[PDB]
Amino acid sequence: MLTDPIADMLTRIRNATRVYKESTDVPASRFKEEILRILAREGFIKGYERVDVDGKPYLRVYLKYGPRRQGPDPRPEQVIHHIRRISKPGRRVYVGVKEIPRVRRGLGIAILSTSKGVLTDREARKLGVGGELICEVW
Amino acid sequence: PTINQLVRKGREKVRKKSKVPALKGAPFRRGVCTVVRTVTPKKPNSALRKVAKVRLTSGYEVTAYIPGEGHNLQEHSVVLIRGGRVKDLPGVRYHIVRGVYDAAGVKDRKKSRSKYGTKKPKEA
Amino acid sequence: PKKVLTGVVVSDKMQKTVTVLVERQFPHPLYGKVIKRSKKYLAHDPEEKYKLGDVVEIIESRPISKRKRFRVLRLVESGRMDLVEKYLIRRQNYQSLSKRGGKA
Amino acid sequence: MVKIRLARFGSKHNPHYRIVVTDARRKRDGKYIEKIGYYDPRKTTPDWLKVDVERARYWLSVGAQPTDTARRLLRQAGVFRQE
Amino acid sequence: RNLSALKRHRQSLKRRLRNKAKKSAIKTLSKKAVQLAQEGKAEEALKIMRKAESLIDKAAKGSTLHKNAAARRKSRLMRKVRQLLEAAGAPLIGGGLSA
Amino acid sequence: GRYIGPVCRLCRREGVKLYLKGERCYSPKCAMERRPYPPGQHGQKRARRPSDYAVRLREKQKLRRIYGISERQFRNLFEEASKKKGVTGSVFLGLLESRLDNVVYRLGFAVSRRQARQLVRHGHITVNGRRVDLPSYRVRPGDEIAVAEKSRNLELIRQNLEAMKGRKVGPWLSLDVEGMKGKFLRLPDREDLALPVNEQLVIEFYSR
RNA sequence: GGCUAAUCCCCCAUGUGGACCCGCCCCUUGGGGUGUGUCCAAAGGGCUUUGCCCGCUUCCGGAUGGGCCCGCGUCCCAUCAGCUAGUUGGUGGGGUAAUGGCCCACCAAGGCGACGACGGGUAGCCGGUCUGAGAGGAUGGCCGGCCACAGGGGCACUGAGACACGGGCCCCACUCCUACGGGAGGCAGCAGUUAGGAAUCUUCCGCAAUGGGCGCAAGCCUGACGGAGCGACGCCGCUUGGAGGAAGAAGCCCUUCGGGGUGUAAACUCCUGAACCCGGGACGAAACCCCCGACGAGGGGACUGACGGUACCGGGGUAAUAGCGCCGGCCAACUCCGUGCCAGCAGCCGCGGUAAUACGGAGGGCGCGAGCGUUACCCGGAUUCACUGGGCGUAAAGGGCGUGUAGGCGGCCUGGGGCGUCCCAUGUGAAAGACCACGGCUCAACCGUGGGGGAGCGUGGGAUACGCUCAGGCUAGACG
Ligand SMILES: [Zn+2]
Repeated sequence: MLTDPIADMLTRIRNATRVYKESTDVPASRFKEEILRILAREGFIKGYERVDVDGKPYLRVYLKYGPRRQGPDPRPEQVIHHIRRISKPGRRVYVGVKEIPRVRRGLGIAILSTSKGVLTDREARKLGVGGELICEVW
Repeated sequence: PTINQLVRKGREKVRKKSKVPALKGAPFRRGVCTVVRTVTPKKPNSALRKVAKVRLTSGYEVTAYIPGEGHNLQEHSVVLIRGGRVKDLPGVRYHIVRGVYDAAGVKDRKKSRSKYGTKKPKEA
Repeated sequence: PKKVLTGVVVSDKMQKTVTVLVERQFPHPLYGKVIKRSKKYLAHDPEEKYKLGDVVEIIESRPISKRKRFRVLRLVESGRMDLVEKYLIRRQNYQSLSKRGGKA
Repeated sequence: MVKIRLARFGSKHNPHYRIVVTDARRKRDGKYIEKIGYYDPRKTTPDWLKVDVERARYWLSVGAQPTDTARRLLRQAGVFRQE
Repeated sequence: RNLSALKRHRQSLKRRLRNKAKKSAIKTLSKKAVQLAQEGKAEEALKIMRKAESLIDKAAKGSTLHKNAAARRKSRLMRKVRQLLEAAGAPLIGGGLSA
Repeated sequence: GRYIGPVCRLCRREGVKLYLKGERCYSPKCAMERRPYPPGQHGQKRARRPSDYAVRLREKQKLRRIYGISERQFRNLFEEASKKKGVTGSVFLGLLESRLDNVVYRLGFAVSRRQARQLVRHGHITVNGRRVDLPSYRVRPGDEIAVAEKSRNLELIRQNLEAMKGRKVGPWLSLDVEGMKGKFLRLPDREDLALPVNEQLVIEFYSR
């Protein structure tokens, strides 16, 4: 079965970007859409949009890359150099507002899920709350 | 191993094994000489290594190296063992402390005297 | 506060006493995942009220017998052997894994 | 019996007591019930005797029996002056 | 040798004997009474009970029975007695018994 | 006992001038004059590419032999300067320059650091009046470091305080050559010292 | 066997009151009130002696200390898998301050276990300590908290309290006295002896200070304690000198025989002056007590230090201990000579069989310095048990395959609950230690004062994204 929907999505994204896909579909879920909202706002993805594949709901994720490069291998630098799942089924990970990590010395983010909604580490710290540590992106 | 597995069986902590049953895990042990033989080296090395069977107060009967240019150990001489093997002599796990009990220090030792237990020579 | 617990009556085989199986959860001190252990308490049932399958609230009390420091505070939800089953089925595997072996 | 007494806390030749409320039976340097002051025998500093008279009076309020020397220090910080 | 405070042991023995003597009297009377109530004889059952009650409270006077030790004795006594008296009793003297 | 032994030989091993004698270490004889090669039967032979250790080692030995201090005491100062806030490197040097015995030297009372050590030791020194014979004594900002009255007449003290006429003083110090007084204004900063040292490597050496 | 006092023992009374039975009320496990019945008190002593002091009795309350119960946490081995009869529960009862199989009679047939019972081994536990970037690992000595024990085993008495280290009884072992019947002992208190061991101190001073027991007080007792003694055992501080002083003595080492090194080091000159001498000489001590005043508040007054004639102050005053390891690479430090797979070195790799920077000495050098080095052990390096932070085609590592129990894990939408999870407040998280600040001893080590942080758990309030649960729904999984 599909054991971890959230992890499935981060991977679909990690996988598509590595081959430079423009778009990329992932089965829609309220929660997954909540995450994508941050991904866009934090500028990691051009954005995303609801779509119907074979009749079922999906979320097109519009990938973003750096510009073309010089020398051999003109492949663009990724905008999403990283994106790793943390809390996972059978090893849930929650943090207090004092334990919210500082990803990549601030240049990267961390998406938490708080009783105040899905926020980034900075947002969470502001609202002074903690919660399940969904993932880490940079 | 899966996290759930780690939870079930968990990691096993490593157990170091002593290399010197000078028993009592003591720093030194005193014994009595039995045989002041002279073994031969291993693999490449060659020479007449001076050794000594010792009956420890720890109940163990062991073989010990006798460092130094020349010794004075005999059949029933009391000695002190300090632990430390000798790469060439299979079976020798401790050195004999020179300058203690019956083992006299090395004569004419003008350098690393701290070892070879020899007093400070009075410069004429 | 006299400690209050909730569990299931997995045994009604004694007089004025019942065996409540209180479940518990928590994060493993080193590997963090939420593990789930469980313990059986012998609770005092004077009226012989509570029956096998009942979910009850246990309350810290004054000793009643040796190995018995809890009284059935109240009933939370009646009948539901789906739980007693787990407990019994687990006791059943014990009926082996020794010199023979537990079914399946 | 609960007392108000001194507790050696200095060091060799550098004694420093702690006016304390403990049970008569403890080590003199054992676990007290509450600290309520301190005393520097040698007045090595301008501040060689604090007493928090508020609390003392409370303890005396209920059986605290001061060592003689403890009382003499408590008096100094006017724990008894009833003007 | 000689820690003159042997005196303590010396006295322990006396006290031991003094106590031991109070209690045996107590027990004797207690049964004595319980057994009278037992047989249904109202009057003398209570009459004796009152003595028992007395000796007990006095035992608790000094450090023999002392404490609730006395209380336990009395209750277990007045109880046993009034109940056994349920055999057509009717507490006459109603001594140690609030009718 | 802090070293005590041929000293212009350290000057040589560090291949750099060390003022472990105040005077003379000027008069064409600090030995670093026409003989800046290390002491011993091998001094003149070619030197090999030092190991990272060798370099860090030599750097610390320098910074340290400059204040004629024992590794033991030196190390503790460092571990102290490591805990306290602020660039360990300089903070460390600050503490080294706050040694009463150093200050005395810094204020011209003594010609060398050794000499100053003795003046402090033999009681010839003061700190806010009360005399202090502890070379490791840490001078704070706002302390007068005067010469002992009884010693103000000492031949030695009169010469040095004399030649001290005109001679300027560190910007973190100041002295009244009259009553032979002086004040520790503030903790010197890395810039204030023209030390042929690179604490960078000293910190790194205690990192190993 | 006889005499005798008391704050020793007893009886009667008074009953503020309290205890017990029964009834009732409020409370809610045995909490508080109330009515009848019953039951239960006491000791005196001292004076500045008609008053004050010390003390006695009953009850209620505080304070302190403690017993008992419960949640959670607390090593290794599964080559220990089944354990259990007072065993699990019940009813009546004993015993206790009190709950309870704690103990007993009777009844029932239970209780525990792979979420590791039972058994074997190891171990007092904690605050803390060592290490570590941390997580973690190791540890629990000194100091403080708790527990346990007092030659081994069992037992109770007396008491508020003990099953009672310097109290009692019995059995056992051992030691000593014995007129051989029978007795007396227990340093795991201070010091000390002996044995064992690589190894661990003075049969010291004092009751002055803090604390403790009795006493109205004076005061007595205190190997608790405050001190001194020994031991570089550790930490911190300090000395063995400072300045000048040759293109550079002699000796010793090396050399291309020109010279290079030891080296401003020495010699010598001048300066200061640890030790040591002389004089002064301490804090720690102010109470208790006396006097006035009400034995109060308050005021005044007197006595008292082991350390110790020590710290410290002043004067005088001598240049006055240096050692230990290392120099092949790791690793900072190189030459000659001797030796010849020898004698030896060695942590690893290795070195020595006629040129050895690796053996021994010497010269020179590097490190550290009243220390230096070795041995042992713990943490590190070791992400080499990997949670942080590893792996399994061929390096060690996929189970011979399946079926399936327990267990771990779980698609999309909505609603309830708020168990996990997050937040706030509050309580706790002792003192010591750790951290920061300021302060005391000439510094520091050490010590004092103050402040801050603190996982975890209790309590109240709140959030609801995720995980859980409950209810409902859906077809993208699965099945038909
Ligand atoms: Zn020079």
